[PDB]
Amino acid sequence: AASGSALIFDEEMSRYKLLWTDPECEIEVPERLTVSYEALRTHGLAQRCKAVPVRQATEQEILLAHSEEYLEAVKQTPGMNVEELMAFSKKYNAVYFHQNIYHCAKLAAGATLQLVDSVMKREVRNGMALVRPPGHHSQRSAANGFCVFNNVAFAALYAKKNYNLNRILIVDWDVHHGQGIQYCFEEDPSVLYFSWHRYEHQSFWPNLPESDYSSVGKGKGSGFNINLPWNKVGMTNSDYLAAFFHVLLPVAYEFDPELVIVSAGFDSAIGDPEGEMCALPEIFAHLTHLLMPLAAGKMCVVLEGGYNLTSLGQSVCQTVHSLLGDPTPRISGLGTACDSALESIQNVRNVQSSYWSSFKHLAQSETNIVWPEPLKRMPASVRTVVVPPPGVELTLPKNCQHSISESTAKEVQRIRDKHFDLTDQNILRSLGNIISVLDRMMRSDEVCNGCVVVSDLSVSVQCALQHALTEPAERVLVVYVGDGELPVKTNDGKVFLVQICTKETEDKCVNRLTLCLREGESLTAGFMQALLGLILPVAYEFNPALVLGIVEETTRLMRVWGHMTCLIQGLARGRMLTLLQGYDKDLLELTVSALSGASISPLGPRAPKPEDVEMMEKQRQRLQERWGLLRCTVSESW
Ligand SMILES: O=C(/C=C/C1CCN(CCc2c[nH]c3ccccc23)CC1)NO
Ligand SMILES: [K+]
Ligand SMILES: [K+]
Ligand SMILES: [Zn+2]
Repeated sequence: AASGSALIFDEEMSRYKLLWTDPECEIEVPERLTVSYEALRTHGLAQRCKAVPVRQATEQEILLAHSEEYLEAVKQTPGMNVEELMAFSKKYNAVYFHQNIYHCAKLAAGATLQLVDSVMKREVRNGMALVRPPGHHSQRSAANGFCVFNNVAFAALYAKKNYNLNRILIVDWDVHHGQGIQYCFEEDPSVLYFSWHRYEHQSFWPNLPESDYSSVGKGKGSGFNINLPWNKVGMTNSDYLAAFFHVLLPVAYEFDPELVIVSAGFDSAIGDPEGEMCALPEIFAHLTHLLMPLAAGKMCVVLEGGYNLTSLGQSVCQTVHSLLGDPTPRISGLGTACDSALESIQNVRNVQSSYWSSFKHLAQSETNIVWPEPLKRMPASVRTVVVPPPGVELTLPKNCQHSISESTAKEVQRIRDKHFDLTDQNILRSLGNIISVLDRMMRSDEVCNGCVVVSDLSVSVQCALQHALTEPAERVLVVYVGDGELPVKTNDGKVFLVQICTKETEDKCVNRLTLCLREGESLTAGFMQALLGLILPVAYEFNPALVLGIVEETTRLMRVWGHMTCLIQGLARGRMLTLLQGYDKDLLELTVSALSGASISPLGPRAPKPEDVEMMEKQRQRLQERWGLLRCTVSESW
């Protein structure tokens, strides 16, 4: 299986610049590229990536997405002086040409195909291309908004032609609408395009009616274009995350893309003078993370906009950090999306309900500037510690390890005399393992998470949980698959309990979330809809310091467990301790692999049972006043 992350860059693409005064264009500078690469070298991240040489896109390749007439006209700009280059630029909207921009445009294009080839040939798992000029505004016969050729559109057309790909997801988190991408794929159901963007009721550039949420595609491609307009500036992490949990991820995991291309503009980051949003660079570590379980991790990130040289550097690093699998930063202060965002989110969901099954219940009323420096993100010495049953030896990935000092062994006796009596001398070894693994996770940056196999649940959960609280871990999120009650108090706001059961259980308070999904064929799609639209939004607002996973000895969800384990590592900087009751070679192989940061096997695209969606929306109704990040409609005033 593939390993590593590509980084495609070349100082040559910084060798074109604006040559006359023009305040429309004054912001697109060469320094964007060199600041971004220098931030990656300063943080050690460039050195950790496979450097892949840039190349030129050939003439045949440029014609995948552009007309001969336009290619011929651009081919002439290297022969042009400054008067002639100004005359040529004035024919297009918000774009300047330079003697060397045709050259760099072919480099920005070829660099993107270089990235597509490395990911699709399994030479890396994923990667990023720092390129200039950007692409996503470019159109079949026109330059637009600093873009000459449509790099991201090339990538999808090229991956279609040369790899026989059926499904390609393009995620455009630039703050501008990528209308060139939309035009190119509006009739193509094989490319799903998602774009959020500053719209301000069409008063923001490019001022297009088609940038609105009602453009869903055309013809055989309706439902594979999703526009999410931001109609106010100042959008926050909670707005961006709400867009992902309630619009983008439900749609993306059902589409099941074979490859993910990101138009990564960081003008949607705090401090940018074009986007004027308020999302912290760290959010891009999570935007990247939430997409990495798609398509076996095959993700190509292509740089677009980004104009505040400082936020630019930090958001680039948070993205590459997540591409290399480093632990994600904790996001604090999350809650409800703002009213304008909830209106936009609500309006997209309703128009898209004709096309996607996560939104289909909406259609019938039967069931309807300075900010703090981000912290350091070091990968653990050993990422994952595993404790299988005694004497069982397994094939472990290179970043895992097996696990009792005397310090820890006195503690187990201390606990035993007080609260248990019990003498089963190996469930006493399990609690030695639980404690020594927990001590390694929290006291150290050298171990990240861990999995322990246990036999007695309630004693194991008690010590795991109590040893985590009195450590201290501010909050613990507990995720439990099974039935019966455990020794967990949801009393204070220090524990939140997700439970996945089979018998229906009336919930009382807003610090427990109980999902009784009907067993059968639709169990897999229902679990994913709950994971994306209930569990992740609450977990993210709760902001736990530790995640405790617990599986009862019972099979039915061996298909979904790796996705959850991967996604849930967006909480608590990845510190998650999983207790498996009983030995299952394959469930344990699967848990360790997701915890180790390996690739997740895709699910493929069978729609969930309506009884299950009724159950999940009753849970949203019951929790969204305490947990605002669950909201995907505007609330009604008194
Ligand atoms: O991020 C990007 C970059 C997109 C660009 C889009 C176009 N505006 C130009 C703004 C503008 C239009 N008329 C003006 C008059 C005076 C001053 C300024 C302007 C700049 C950025 N693409 O992804
Ligand atoms: K966008
Ligand atoms: K499309
Ligand atoms: Zn932009």
